[PDB]
Amino acid sequence: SFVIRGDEVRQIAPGQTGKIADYNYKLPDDFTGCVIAWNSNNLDN
Amino acid sequence: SALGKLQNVVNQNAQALNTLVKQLSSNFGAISSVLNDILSRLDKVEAEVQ
Repeated sequence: SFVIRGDEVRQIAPGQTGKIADYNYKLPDDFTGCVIAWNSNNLDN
Repeated sequence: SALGKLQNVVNQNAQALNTLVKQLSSNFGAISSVLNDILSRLDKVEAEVQ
């Protein structure tokens, strides 16, 4: 668990590409799991 | 023309091997029949389907 900008949420998948998927948090190609995300704007920061 | 029985063995062997190599050029519905195109043009989750 972590926080990101709203546009980055689309990168959290097996085989995705982008700055977060390259340099911060990457899944394996055979991932077995769930990805959950929400617009926590009230954290703003 | 007498040796047609033996010449047919040579022709059938050649015809079958040429057909097996020709079939490398076919797409089979993939975006290209050249494997390095697919690997260089697509991200892995798309490339594996092709």
